[PDB]
Amino acid sequence: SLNEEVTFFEKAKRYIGNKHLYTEFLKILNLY
Amino acid sequence: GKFLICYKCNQTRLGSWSHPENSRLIMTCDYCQTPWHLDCVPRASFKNLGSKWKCPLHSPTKVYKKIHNYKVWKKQRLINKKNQLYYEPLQKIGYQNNGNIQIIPTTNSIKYDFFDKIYKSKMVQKRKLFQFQESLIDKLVS
Amino acid sequence: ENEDFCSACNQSGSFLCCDTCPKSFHFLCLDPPIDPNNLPKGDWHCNECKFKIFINNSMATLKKIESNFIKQNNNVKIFAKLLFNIDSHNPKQFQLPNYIKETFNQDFKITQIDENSIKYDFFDKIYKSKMVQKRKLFQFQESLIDKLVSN
Amino acid sequence: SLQIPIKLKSVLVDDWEYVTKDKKICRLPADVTVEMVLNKYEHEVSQELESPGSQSQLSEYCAGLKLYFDKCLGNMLLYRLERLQYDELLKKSSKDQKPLVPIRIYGAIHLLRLISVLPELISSTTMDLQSCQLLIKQTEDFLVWLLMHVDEYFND
Ligand SMILES: [Zn+2]
Ligand SMILES: [Zn+2]
Ligand SMILES: [Zn+2]
Ligand SMILES: [Zn+2]
Repeated sequence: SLNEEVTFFEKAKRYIGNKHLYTEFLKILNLY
Repeated sequence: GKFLICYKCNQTRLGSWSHPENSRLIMTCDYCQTPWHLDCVPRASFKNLGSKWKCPLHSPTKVYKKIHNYKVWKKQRLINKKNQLYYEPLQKIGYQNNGNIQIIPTTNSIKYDFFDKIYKSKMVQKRKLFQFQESLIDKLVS
Repeated sequence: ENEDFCSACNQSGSFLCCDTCPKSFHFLCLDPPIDPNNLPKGDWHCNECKFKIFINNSMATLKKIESNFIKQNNNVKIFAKLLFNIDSHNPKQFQLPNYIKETFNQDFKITQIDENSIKYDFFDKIYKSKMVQKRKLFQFQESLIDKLVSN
Repeated sequence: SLQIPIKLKSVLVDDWEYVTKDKKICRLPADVTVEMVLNKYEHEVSQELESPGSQSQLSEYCAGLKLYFDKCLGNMLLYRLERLQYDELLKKSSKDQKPLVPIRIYGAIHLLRLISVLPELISSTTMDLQSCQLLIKQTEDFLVWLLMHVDEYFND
């Protein structure tokens, strides 16, 4: 439970691939 | 020379010229060049003229939110380097930026700092859960 | 070249005349308690004088090493600006604050944010939203229980 | 923008009377160090604080306050008949080869002195609006947490 919570962000970054799409993803998460 | 892999389906349906109906149309975004199939994002046109096509992965420059009237937010326009100031916050957590931000690169201790910070907080939450349900069952006896 | 009164402790005594600034200090009114009759041999640059010749009185290199200093200590980040002024501070006697004695290019500034701060903010705000809706649901349930009990 | 209550003012002015009109200074190890205060203060507020983000600001403010205490005690947080005490402390620290450290030495009352000088000290240089508000908010809830048990650290 805890491990997935702390590991969610960089595994999402790994799934995103390109760093520009991850930059826009972090922009989305900031705008929220 | 590589194959444009569509983002959603993680495939490139090139076809075979003996079954050209097996080929799925693919376009690239006009901003980040991310290739998308015409079916993964629902589109029938290729966006040849008019405005530049934007893939779904880009953050919006204009959004509407419900007040529960409404409120609108528009991203600031780009400014030339002689009149544009990029500033770095001193406050890391909870800094109310206008939604107009820039991402800087992140430079082992921080990784474990995040791990304990979730532990403690979730623990406190459990405690907050456990402090109020006891008052609920102690209200029913009265 | 000298001052009649100590600019740190605000009484007259044995002084050390600085080269550029006319302010002088006692043998203890310094970050370090300079041992009298044992003062290092030299020009006697003070903290202000060492701050000016460290930066060579130019703004660009001083802002760049200030940003480098803040980059080093992100654990004390909100105080990191306040750690810098200290270097350019000539230690002085603790004078009481006044209230203690009693009884446009800046509008479109782009925020430079990092990934970890976005992660912390997203987690903070989702936890806030989830538990305020959970606690308001609990409060409405308790209020409805009290209403049904009273009726 | 600090509006501290009358009890902190009274204990600060009585410390002023003991340090100016009297030769008496604080004890050597200064008893309970700010170590203790900040440490427990975290151990109570973080178990009262709810978000992981807010606990990050709590630990961040604790570490910054400790390092600022260490790096600013020799700069402003000293009075008469304490410069000699600090000189004795730094000559004693070099004897046992351990480096000097103000946090685990001075008493929690010099920490309150640092909080007292903080409003005038912050506004001297260029500082934000929101960062300033965060700093005075952490200031105010640290002060009211002190106001819960002033008698633990401020009893003669
Ligand atoms: Zn596809
Ligand atoms: Zn795109
Ligand atoms: Zn002096
Ligand atoms: Zn000088």
